[PDB]
Amino acid sequence: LYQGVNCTEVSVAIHAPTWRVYSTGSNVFQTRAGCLIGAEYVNNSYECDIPIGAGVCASYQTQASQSIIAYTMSLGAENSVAYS
Amino acid sequence: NNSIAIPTNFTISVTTEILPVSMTKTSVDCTMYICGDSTECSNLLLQYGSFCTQLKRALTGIAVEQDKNTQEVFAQVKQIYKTPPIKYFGGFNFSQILPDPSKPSKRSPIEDLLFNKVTLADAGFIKQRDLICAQKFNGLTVLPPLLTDEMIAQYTSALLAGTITSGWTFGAGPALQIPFPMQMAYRFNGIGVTQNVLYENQKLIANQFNSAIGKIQDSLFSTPSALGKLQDVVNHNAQALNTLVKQLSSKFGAISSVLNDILSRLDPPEAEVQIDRLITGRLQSLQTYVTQQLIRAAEIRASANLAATKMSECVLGQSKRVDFCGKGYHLMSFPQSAPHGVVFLHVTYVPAQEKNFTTAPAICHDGKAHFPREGVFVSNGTHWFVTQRNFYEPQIITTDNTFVSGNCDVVIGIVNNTVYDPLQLELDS
Amino acid sequence: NGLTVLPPLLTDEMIAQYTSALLAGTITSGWTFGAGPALQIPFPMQMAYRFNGIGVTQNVLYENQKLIANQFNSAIGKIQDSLFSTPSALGKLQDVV
Amino acid sequence: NNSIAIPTNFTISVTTEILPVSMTKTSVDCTMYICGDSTECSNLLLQYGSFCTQLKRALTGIAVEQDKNTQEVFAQVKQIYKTPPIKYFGGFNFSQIL
Amino acid sequence: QSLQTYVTQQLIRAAEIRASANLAATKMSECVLGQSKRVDFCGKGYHLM
Repeated sequence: LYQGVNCTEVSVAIHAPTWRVYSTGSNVFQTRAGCLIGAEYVNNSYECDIPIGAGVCASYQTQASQSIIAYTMSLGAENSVAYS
Repeated sequence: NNSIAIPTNFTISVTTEILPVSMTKTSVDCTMYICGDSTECSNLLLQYGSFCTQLKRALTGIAVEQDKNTQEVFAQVKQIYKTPPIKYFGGFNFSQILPDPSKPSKRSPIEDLLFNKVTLADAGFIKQRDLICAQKFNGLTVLPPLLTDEMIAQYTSALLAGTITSGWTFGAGPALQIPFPMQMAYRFNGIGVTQNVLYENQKLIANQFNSAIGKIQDSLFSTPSALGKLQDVVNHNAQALNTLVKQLSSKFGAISSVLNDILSRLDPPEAEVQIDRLITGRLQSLQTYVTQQLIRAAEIRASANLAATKMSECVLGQSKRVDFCGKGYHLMSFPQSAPHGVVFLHVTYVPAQEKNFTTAPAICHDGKAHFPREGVFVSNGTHWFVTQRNFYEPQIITTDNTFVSGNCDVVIGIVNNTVYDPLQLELDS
Repeated sequence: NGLTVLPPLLTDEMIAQYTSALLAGTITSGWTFGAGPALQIPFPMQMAYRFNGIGVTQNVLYENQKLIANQFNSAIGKIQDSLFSTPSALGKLQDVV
Repeated sequence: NNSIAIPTNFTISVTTEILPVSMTKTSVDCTMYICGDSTECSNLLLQYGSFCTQLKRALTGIAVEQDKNTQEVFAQVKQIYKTPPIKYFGGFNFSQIL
Repeated sequence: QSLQTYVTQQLIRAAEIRASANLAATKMSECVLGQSKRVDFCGKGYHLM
């Protein structure tokens, strides 16, 4: 996570230039905490495993393609009480 | 020595408490602040040791705790309870505290006047003559909270919808359903008043409540200085991040405040002396910022542990501790979210309209002393009666509302009267 | 050298008129003054309820009222001694001055 | 498996608890303390910045709090209640506390 | 530095007197303006007044 950056400035500087020289290519994605490169965003929702910020968590989950997925957290299950 | 006053009506009061729960998560890049682009500074700092790896470890634990402070107040419900479709709860109106679907935030008519009334500059969003955003440089970054303001409001909706639908049963195990007019009759028996005082005055109790909840809007609102405990936080932190950036402009005893001028107006030896004058007074302004943040973070942790004890003993149960959940005898409490804090609305029962009477310790009826079984003996001038203690409801002294214990000689005040016996009178027909 | 102790806002004669109103509301009303209007109750009758809230019946205070009044009138008298005669009871309030 | 002990009398106990509520409220005049006041050190002190307005601000919150601490323990009651002129309360003697 | 070290030790000693003044206000509301069922909050024994 490059914290505090638009995902279109780590691309147009990775094409030198950025400090940390070591590079990486996988799946850029803009969160409200920064740019996550290396993790795919699902649309499902699960409990928090590794916090990242602003509602987003990450985890190593099979797909047995095992990779690091990113998702928005679930605050719990649903339940309506039969009030009459 | 023989006078008592007993309340003849009641009032329903809704009060409000604001407690701060979390502060701002901040980070700093020692070098970028002390040195900058200079590489001579960078290599003259390697000799003050890890006075910089121990400033990151400290500001990083102050931040990881700000997210535990919040998880311990609002995350306390197992599931996400939803309130029925048709909203009729006995004549009671919760429209200003329940979620508003119209609006796009799913906030309540009053968690909306609390948000648009707390100004700030905490910007974790990537969207950066302007705002405090101007501190965003020198190595100073504000980090975003892990629970968005709409997730803290979806936990406050599950607590206010498990208390209106299940009572206090959701915090002790599974949620069990109870008609609402009948959960408020078990909250009246916990403060000492019988259940027939509600059922027989239910439209007055509902009106006195509906009217008091609709005066909180005006109150908290118009009066423009109640959210002043959740506005100090916001301010106290800004003034601190501003005195840190405005101390990079001081010379601490040097040719000037610009490392470069010195490195372009003096020589290789006379710089490595004017530059330590700065590499010192800038490692002391960062150790002061961190010590004062570790002291304020310990006072928000104390407040966030009181707000978690009040959410469990006031909002998930009825409390018998005096003045923990409002002035009066507690009945119910409801949570509402604010920026960086929580607001508790406390419903209480206040005794009103008191009359004076004459009392007796016991009553003598046949060479035997009778004592009240759950109330107090009173006289309206001529006849004697047994009432309850917190509401005047008189009754005739019988052998079913009184217990016997001794001869009429050892109690100091015993009065003579008649303790009617049901049975006998009936064994007369 | 530029150092100055500032005075407190509530004089020690005002902090003792607040302690006198709290003791004259308990002896003459009960726990009724901290929840609403203050309502009068004969005192031997407020102690009877105290007993009913610790688990004992009222017949046990009215048929022992003179002994309970003596046991107490003696326990308060033997406080003067302890605290004072023990020069070190008020050590928390001193270790901060 | 078949025995209980039940009390046959009682004692009235009066204990005592002492708790600190406030400290001393102090202030300092940076310049008079450091620059001996009577000296032109007040000119080598300004090249140091807000290290003297940050301290006066901190010692003023320590001092406005010591007054809220006291108004929360004692200023609870609403009215100033007074005891009856005749002081017989069932046989109990509250003379050493009143 | 001598001033900065005094203001730091009064800010740490004042947070300890706010914890004792916050317990003394809880014990005036629960032990003096009511009867407590909390064991040993208000003395050893079952509390009366």
